[PDB]
Amino acid sequence: TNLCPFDEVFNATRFASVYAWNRKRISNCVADYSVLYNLAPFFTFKCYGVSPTKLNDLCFTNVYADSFVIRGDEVRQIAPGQTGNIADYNYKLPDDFTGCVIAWNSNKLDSKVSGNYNYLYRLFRKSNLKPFERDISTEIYQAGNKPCNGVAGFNCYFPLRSYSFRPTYGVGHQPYRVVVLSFELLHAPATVCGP
Amino acid sequence: STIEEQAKTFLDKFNHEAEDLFYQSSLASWNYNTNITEENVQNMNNAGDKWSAFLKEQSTLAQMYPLQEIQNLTVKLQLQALQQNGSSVLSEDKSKRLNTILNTMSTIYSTGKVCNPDNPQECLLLEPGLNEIMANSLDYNERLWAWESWRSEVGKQLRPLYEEYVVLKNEMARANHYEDYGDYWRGDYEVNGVDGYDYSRGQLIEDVEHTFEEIKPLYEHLHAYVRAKLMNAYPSYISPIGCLPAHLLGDMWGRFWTNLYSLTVPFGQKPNIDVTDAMVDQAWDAQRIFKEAEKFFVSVGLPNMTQGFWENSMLTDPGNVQKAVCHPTAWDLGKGDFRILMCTKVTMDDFLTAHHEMGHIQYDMAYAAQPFLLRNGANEGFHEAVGEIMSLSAATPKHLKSIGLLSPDFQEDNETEINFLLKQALTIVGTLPFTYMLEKWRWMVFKGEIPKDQWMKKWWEMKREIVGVVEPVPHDETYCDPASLFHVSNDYSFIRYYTRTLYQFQFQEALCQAAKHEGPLHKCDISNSTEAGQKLFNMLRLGKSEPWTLALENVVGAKNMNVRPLLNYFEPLFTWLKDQNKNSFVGWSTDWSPYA
Ligand SMILES: *[C@@H]1O[C@H](CO)[C@@H](O[C@@H]2O[C@H](CO)[C@@H](O)[C@H](O)[C@H]2NC(C)=O)[C@H](O)[C@H]1NC(C)=O
Ligand SMILES: *[C@@H]1O[C@H](CO)[C@@H](O)[C@H](O)[C@H]1NC(C)=O
Ligand SMILES: *[C@@H]1O[C@H](CO)[C@@H](O)[C@H](O)[C@H]1NC(C)=O
Ligand SMILES: *[C@@H]1O[C@H](CO)[C@@H](O)[C@H](O)[C@H]1NC(C)=O
Ligand SMILES: *[C@@H]1O[C@H](CO)[C@@H](O)[C@H](O)[C@H]1NC(C)=O
Ligand SMILES: *[C@@H]1O[C@H](CO)[C@@H](O)[C@H](O)[C@H]1NC(C)=O
Ligand SMILES: *[C@@H]1O[C@H](CO)[C@@H](O)[C@H](O)[C@H]1NC(C)=O
Ligand SMILES: [Zn+2]
Repeated sequence: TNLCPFDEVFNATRFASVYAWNRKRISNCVADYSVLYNLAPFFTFKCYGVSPTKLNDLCFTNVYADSFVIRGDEVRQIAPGQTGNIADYNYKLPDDFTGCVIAWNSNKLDSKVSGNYNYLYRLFRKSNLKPFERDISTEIYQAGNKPCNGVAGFNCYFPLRSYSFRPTYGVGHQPYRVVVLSFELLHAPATVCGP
Repeated sequence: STIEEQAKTFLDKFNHEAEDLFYQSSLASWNYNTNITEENVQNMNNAGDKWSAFLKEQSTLAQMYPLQEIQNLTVKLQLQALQQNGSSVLSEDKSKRLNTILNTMSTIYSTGKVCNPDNPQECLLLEPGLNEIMANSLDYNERLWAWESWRSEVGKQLRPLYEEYVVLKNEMARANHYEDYGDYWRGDYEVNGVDGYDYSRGQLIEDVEHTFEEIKPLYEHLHAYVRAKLMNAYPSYISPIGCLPAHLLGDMWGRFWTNLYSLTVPFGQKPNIDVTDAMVDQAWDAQRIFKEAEKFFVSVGLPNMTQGFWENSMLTDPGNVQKAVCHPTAWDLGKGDFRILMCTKVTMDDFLTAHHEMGHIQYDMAYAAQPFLLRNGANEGFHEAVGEIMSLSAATPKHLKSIGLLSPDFQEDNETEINFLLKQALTIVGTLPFTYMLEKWRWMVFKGEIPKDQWMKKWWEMKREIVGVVEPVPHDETYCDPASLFHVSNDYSFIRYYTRTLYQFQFQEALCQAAKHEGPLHKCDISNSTEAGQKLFNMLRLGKSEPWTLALENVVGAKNMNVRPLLNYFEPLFTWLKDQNKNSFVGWSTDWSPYA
């Protein structure tokens, strides 16, 4: 009975930014997806490709858990074939994605009266993101025709901005924690299902 | 990259930063208004200064994008709203001079003390001292004394300040590519760049005068009736063909005529509909009233209210140590934060005020998805009109009986409808000639058609020909009678009170048309009419993105302000006034004066 920790993923004391989402590899496991309903009314639990209805009895080579925090309005953008700031510049899912997406509200933890500026996101970029790609570069975006020279100014903006969460915000502006589980089947012994 | 992409990127940045800063400023202002402490004062001042500095810096930065090369008519609207060079065009000396002048105007108006003769200690302010005197006291001498004292003590100090204000505002208007300050004020309704919906700044004057020409007969018949009733009340002070005296109009300036209702009721033996005792019997409280309002708004298909609205808004007076301004307002702090500040009492007036601010909140929630610079009403009249139509609909006897407030054994008889229509006309119809006269006089003053030394010389011919009011005491150039009003002394436009009146009646007839109402329009109700709710929401969701002509056509099918619904609203009242005044002279004379 080797149970690898989804507790270090779902119950982490702190999550990551959407532009710097955390990826974790999980293998050699007894994967128990049956007991995951231990969160405060978790609004979103949607699986694509694999049926959520007790289809946990299938053996996978590896699992990836990707964790980040967004606001309530962009939770719809974590899905195949979606367009937006998060879907294009921060975190992109493939059109043929197979896996699950779990999103739950986090107002009681991530919100502060004076504002929570820790969480950031990317607002400007030259081109969209390839599926499952990450960008961390902080080079300032160039909108005009003159060189930026690494200094903010006219038509030269810092690509990263902050959410600045507060407890008095609306439901659509409140923080939401998102975990994406991605399943692979490869040419390998595929030793991650678990009874 | 073209200029349009640069403008789009800059607007995205401005939307983000302005949203954050505006939310902070609004939250600080709300904390001050709900809790009057000096620390809250300093926090509000700091937040306002930061927001103003950010807005000025962003306007200066956006000035570098010329308007001509931006298509799509949406980025152009935001750039126009952002540039707004304003008073900063003139020299800093003139800017600080105008700031000081307006500050002195506000200080003089707010701290105006009127002291009774023979005792320079029993001095009174506008509120609640002289307001109660001019709204409740029926004594001729006291009202005349208050009228003369206010027009003599306050206006004379403001006269040179008003002249300098007018001159420098004309300078700003000429510096901002406008004909005059009146043109700058009228520029709100201007629409450009859309075929079939263009509106010109000069068209507003033509529309207003055209509508007032059609309104005139009903107001004239009402004036004759009020003159007859005042004669029955004051036989020794009104001429058979002369105009009504200024200080017998129910309030300080004659803007509203509601205070004469107790004097001008035709059938005093039939009490009006007052359900305050009914709410007392069922022990209704403020939260119950707001739940009823939310139920009414849901019945037409409009959505719920956010939980933050119930958690954060202060619906009752806190009393004790916590002091706050009890002026009922609706606050849209941004980022999904909507609140209502109201000192609710158990009174039908507060019952209607709840619906009024609930409609304001619904309108604010409608366009929350628009960009930051496009979250307003299509013009300055739609917002309050949408607020007013819900209050009009909620006050009908049918709705009161539907919620159990009125006993089912209440049968309507035409005496009650006549009284209700007269009460409504004493407020709505009475203020239209005053609004038109004041706006036309200010437009002429700013335009320069009215010479300086003949300001007041002109001011009193319109009062006799437009609103039919004659002064009790002649006033020379020393007095400044107009500045005694709050709006002109604080430099606010006054035409928004006219168009709104002609909007709230165009909506209702359309809305009642969706509910298939049968019978008189004044007994309509839009409850349980989800079709009407969708029809109204289709316009509420637009915001400032589309021209106001298109928004108006979306609901009523017309691109221009129309007055036919307003006259259709008062048709039985019009017939009753015609029947009553068939045996009385119709019109007035501009030569008679109470002072001879
Ligand atoms: C709007 O619709 C509601 C619900 O359809 C009406 O409320 C009911 O009205 C009937 C009419 O006699 C009562 O018998 C019920 O007790 C009411 N409450 C219910 C069904 O929960 C309401 O009267 C309607 N209002 C208007 C103006 O049509
Ligand atoms: C997180 O911890 C709670 C108790 O602290 C537990 O009930 C829950 O199962 C944990 N989450 C997961 C995903 O196991
Ligand atoms: C109002 O302000 C006072 C002093 O600043 C404070 O003690 C009190 O808690 C405030 N009331 C609320 C409801 O915050
Ligand atoms: C105008 O710009 C908006 C983006 O702000 C875009 O969604 C819309 O399609 C544009 N309209 C036209 C006609 O290009
Ligand atoms: C004020 O701003 C307008 C609009 O950008 C511009 O046309 C005008 O030249 C400016 N005036 C000054 C004095 O900067
Ligand atoms: C919210 O509105 C829906 C209809 O849009 C209604 O069914 C529901 O009861 C409302 N919520 C509450 C708490 O009444
Ligand atoms: C009300 O209707 C009755 C019935 O025709 C009529 O006799 C009476 O004059 C009406 N009252 C008014 C004020 O018109
Ligand atoms: Zn209002």
